[PDB]
Amino acid sequence: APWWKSAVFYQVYPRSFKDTNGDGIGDFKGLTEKLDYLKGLGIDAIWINPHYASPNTDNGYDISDYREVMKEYGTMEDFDRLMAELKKRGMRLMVDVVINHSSDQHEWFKSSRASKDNPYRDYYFWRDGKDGHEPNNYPSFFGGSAWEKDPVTGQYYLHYFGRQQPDLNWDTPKLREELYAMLRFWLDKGVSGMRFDTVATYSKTPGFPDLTPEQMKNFAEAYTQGPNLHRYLQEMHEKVFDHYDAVTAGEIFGVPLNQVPLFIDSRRKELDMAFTFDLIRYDRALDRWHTIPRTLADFRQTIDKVDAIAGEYGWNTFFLGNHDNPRAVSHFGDDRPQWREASAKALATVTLTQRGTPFIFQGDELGMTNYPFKTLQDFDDIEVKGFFQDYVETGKATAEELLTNVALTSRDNARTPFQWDDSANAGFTTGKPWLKVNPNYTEINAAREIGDPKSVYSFYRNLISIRHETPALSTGSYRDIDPSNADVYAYTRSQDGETYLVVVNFKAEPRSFTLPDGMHIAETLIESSSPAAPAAGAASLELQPWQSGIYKV
Ligand SMILES: [Ca+2]
Repeated sequence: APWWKSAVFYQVYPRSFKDTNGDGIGDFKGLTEKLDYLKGLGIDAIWINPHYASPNTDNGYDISDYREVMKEYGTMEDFDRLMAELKKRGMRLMVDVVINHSSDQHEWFKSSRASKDNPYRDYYFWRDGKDGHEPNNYPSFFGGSAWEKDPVTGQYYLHYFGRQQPDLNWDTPKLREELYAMLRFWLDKGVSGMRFDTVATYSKTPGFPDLTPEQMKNFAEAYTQGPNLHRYLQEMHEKVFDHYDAVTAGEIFGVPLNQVPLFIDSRRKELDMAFTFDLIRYDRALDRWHTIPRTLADFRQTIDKVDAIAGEYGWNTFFLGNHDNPRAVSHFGDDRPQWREASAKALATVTLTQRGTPFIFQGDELGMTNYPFKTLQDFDDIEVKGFFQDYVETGKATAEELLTNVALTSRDNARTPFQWDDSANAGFTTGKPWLKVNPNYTEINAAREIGDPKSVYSFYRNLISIRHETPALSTGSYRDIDPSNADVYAYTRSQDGETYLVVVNFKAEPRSFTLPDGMHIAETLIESSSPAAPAAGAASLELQPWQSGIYKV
């Protein structure tokens, strides 16, 4: 089995990880100086968010030069040094690949917009307006229409996201070749992995017809139904990945779960791993800034479906948080002071016992929570500016209604600076951080976590050790004991005769769990919030609030 199936990944959002020059923005030197921390945690590989030249209208995801490093993060030498220091520790690097769109400051686009006959014109999507308005009714994720009129030619260019993020035209052969040459440029450096940002929106619908009112409510799904999508992915694998030894993972956003196997089935030669969002958005409204209450039943049934989708030839990633979602403990657990540590450990047990490649987002091993936003001005996220444009200036909602709701969902919840210690600005920076540090850093910080064997960090470290020492916990089969149960999450991991039982109580009350008839406890690997391990040969468990545990049966 390939190294990535048993690897434990850590996601670094460099902007908010570690600053080393007091500009308030994290950088490469900051990450490099903190590799010993990540290695000590047990991390095998790191996925870093976009590190290329960018005007930062979407914090790295608007790339103006694919072959240069972002000025804020450092120089190419700093990148090479990061690579070298990762290799010295036997750690691998996964970089972010953003080729659904570029920055509008990219030289391709500057030339593209000059004229219709320009050699780079078809590097992007240019269209005439319709009936005195946009070419069609396409909305943008980041506000308003997905079409922006350029007075230079008088046509509209396409942007699923920010207006300064024009979509690249995958239908143009020379554009694809330029992207393939770009990928080689990073893979030649020894990059071990590539994460493909919104990989399913590469193919655009011919003719650009209007979206039906039904498609309007869920436009993200319509943008994933291009007819040439898998053709392009298969070609990219042929021209690039077939000649290297890097692992590929796709941010498969907007895609209906039934279409996922088309992306990750190894026989299809497209992608190796999938980032699905059925689980992480299982309690999010279609407008993306409201929360809809769910139960553990929904939680586990969603997981069960995603697992079945992987089948025998596909492979899933697993994560409870990233740079685009609220904090895991706040989202899936209970971040209240008396339950924060207990539930964070429970969620840790879940994360590192799933069938797939687990990804740990920075800060979650500390039990970092959502930020207490007080005003809309506390948000940096362009997406929130888009919500204000679409819902507040239109009179659909008040500023207070946006604030109250978006606080629970905003991407900025996960973008507050990593909390290293209790010094000024949690040891993230000596200057003023680009985004405010959570005031709870005095109680939640790496320095206190590391020195405490009962901390969230220590539990994370121990779990990573256990998963590494237990093959079944990674590539073993997955089976939910009772998908209808909304109190206690329980499942088994089995491989080569060895069967392991995971039991996680999601209630803040005592609960009792009964093993399947014929199953008995043979050994207790680890437990959180447990006063006593079960006796050898037990057929049931008495669980404390938010108690998690791994058992061999
Ligand atoms: Ca800096």
